[PDB]
This record gives sequence, structure tokens and C-alpha cells, in this order.
Amino acid sequence: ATWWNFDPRVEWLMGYLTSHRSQKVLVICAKAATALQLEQVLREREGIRAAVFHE
Amino acid sequence: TEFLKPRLVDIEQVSSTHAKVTLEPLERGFGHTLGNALRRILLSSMPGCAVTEVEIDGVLHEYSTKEGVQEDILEILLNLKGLAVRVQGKDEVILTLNKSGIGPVTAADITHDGDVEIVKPQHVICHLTDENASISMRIKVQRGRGYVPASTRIHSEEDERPIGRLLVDACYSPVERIAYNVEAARVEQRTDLDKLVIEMETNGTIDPEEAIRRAATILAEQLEAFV
Amino acid sequence: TEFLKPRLVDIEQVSSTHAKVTLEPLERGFGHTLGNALRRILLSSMPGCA
Amino acid sequence: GVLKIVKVYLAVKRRIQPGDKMAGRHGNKGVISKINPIEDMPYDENGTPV
Amino acid sequence: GPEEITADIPNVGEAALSKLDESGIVYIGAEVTGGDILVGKVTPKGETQL
Repeated sequence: ATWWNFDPRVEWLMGYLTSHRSQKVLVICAKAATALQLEQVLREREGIRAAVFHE
Repeated sequence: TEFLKPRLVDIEQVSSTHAKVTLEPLERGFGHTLGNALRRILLSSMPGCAVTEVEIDGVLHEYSTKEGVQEDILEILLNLKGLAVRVQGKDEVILTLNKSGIGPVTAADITHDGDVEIVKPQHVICHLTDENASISMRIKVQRGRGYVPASTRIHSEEDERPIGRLLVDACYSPVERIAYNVEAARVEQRTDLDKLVIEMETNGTIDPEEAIRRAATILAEQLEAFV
Repeated sequence: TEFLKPRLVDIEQVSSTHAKVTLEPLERGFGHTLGNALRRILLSSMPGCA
Repeated sequence: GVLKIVKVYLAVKRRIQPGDKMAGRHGNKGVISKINPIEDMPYDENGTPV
Repeated sequence: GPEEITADIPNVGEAALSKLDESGIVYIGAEVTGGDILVGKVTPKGETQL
């Protein structure tokens, strides 16, 4: 796990996320592990009211 | 009866901090009215640029510390607090400070951005000792007024902040000292008169000039319900 | 950044001589600035015939 | 009989304000009355607000 | 039945399960007001069914 700060699907997470928190949204990714990383990331390293829906 | 209207004669710059300002002519018993009233705004109020938020890699809470650093986190929070900053366009700005090696860490080690102009390029922020370590940090600067510390900011919000985003209390107010003198004006028409000299000291984040014009605006702004 | 602007609430006439005047709202550390500054004019510089 | 125990240590930056107890060397102690702004507070003829 | 210390309440969650990271306890330096939760401890009240 290193791609955290790298690709722009994470930089997007913010600029999109950083003002459009008001409404709720639905994101669908690859599989479990991939989204287990996001949770670690976003919930904290950006700082969102985020939760986990895996399988 | 006709009212004399006082004006500006000369601005005496002594430093980027200190400046006197001479004013004539004011009628009898008015040097005490304004000079006092001006000062009361000039301290209480006044929109200076100051530090609010900081994030650092490898740090969790303010009460911990980083290796190869003489000073503590709260100490570096404390040194950030009393900073001098200038902003041209937008209100809220995000700075990036990256320094490494032996010796001190002055502000001139921050990335010189367009709108960003620093007043003291030899101010003390932090110290380093060992030459196999460094410090990277995202600092946030804002324009406000008065004193909204970190404490009142932890109870007017509910979206929640992340871990690492520390909070310094904000020293928005720029001026650190002010007085006002009351001397006798010699106009070449009338000798009864006085003139108002206002001494000031500050961090340079707002100019000695605007400051005065900006405060007397605020003063008058309050008077607009009685005209 | 926006500053509060005080206004007139009610004028309480008691006589053709006496009158109180209530004013709100003024931000912290401004009741001392104006009230004093107002008074200083009100005595020393209002042109009555005598 | 007691399975597990953890020990968290907590920290707070708890502040100065009215009702607190500040006291003089010679025991000339008292309570904080109120935190005047720096304006209200008097000053030196050489400025320097008290 | 022995007590436990992981995040397993049938009442409070997932509201206060982001103060706590996971697996037991408050992550080092987690900003917590009065009322919120630290270490997740939970006790059996008998009823033992089969």
C-alpha cells in the first residue's frame, strides 16, 4: 500500500469531496481490499464521516 | 459657527513595525475625543493576516515531538502563532514549508508564492540538529479580526476534522502597541489650536497608512444610524 | 468580514427637559468608544443660544 | 480473575478565566474578576497598556 | 462470561466507532469531548440460553 497520495482518483476524492459533503453520494469500486485502503485513507487522511460496505 | 476639518500632514516611517502619524488642525477639545476613540478601535479590532491551521507528517498530537528537533510541537505551534504574513487577493491560503539539514528554520524557507509576501525573512520557527532528517508541513493562513482561538472553533462545527490537523489560536489582530500625543498646533492663522500625533507599533501585516483610514471608516460606519 | 451596525430601539420621553435613549446592538468594546465621544460633543460643542 | 486492563493517558489545554485562583508571593490572593479587553485597561504615558 | 475489550456494542454504532479506529482501543491522539467513547469494553448479563 503506497498509491495513497499518487493517482488523481484520490486527489479528485477531495476537490469533489471537499465542498460537496452536503448531499449523500454512492461510490462503487473494484473489490473489498481496494476499498479497505480508501477507508484508512479518506475517513482519516482527508477526514470524512466515512463507513465501510464490503462483502 | 463653522467646523474646521482635520487632515494628514506627514507620515514618518521609522521601521516596517513602527510609525508616527501627525494630524492637524483640530479644534479645542477634540484631540481627546478622536485619538482615544481611534485607539479603542485600533487595538480591539482591525483585519491582520495570521496563522490558524497546520498539518505535519509523522505527528499525531501536539503534545508529542519529532526527532532531530530541539524545540517541541507546542513550541513550534507557539512560534507559528506569532508570525507575520501578507495576503493580496483571496482570504484563505495554504502554505508549504520544506527545509532540511543543520541550523535554524526561518520563514524564507517556505515557497515564495505570488500573493504571499512575508514581512520577517529571519524569524525563528524551528530548529534542527541531526543531518539525516527534515520536516514537511502544510500551514494555513487566514484574514479575520480580533481573537477566535482554537477553543471556540471546536464547538461551532459538526463535519469533524481529521487526525494531524492541529490547531493554533489565531492572532488576527496585528497591532501590538499604540498611544496618542496632544501637542499645540501652530497654524499661521490661529494659535489656539492642537494637533494629533498617533504613535504605533505592529508586525507589518497591515500598513501604518491604511490602518488609520480603515479604522476611522469603521468608526464612522457605526455613526451611520445618527445623521 | 462584516461588522454589526447599532440602531435606535426606543425614545423614552419623561419631560420636555429629560430623556433617556436606548441603543442596541454594539460589539464588544464600543459602548465606551462612542458614548464617551458622543457626550464630549454633546456638552462642549452643540450651538445653543444663551 | 481480571482478564485485561488498558491505561489511556489524557491531556487538556485548560485555560485562564473568571473564578480561578491566582495568588501573590506574600499571600495577597484573590479571584479573577473579569478579563478586560486591552483597551479598557489603562496605559503608560509611554504607551505600554497595563 | 468473561468481559471483552473490542468494538462490539449492540447499541452505540457506527456513530462513535470512528473516534476509535478498530480492534480494541482509542488510536493515539484522538480528539474526544466529554461523553464520547475510548476503549470498547462490554459485559455479559447472564440469560445463558441454549
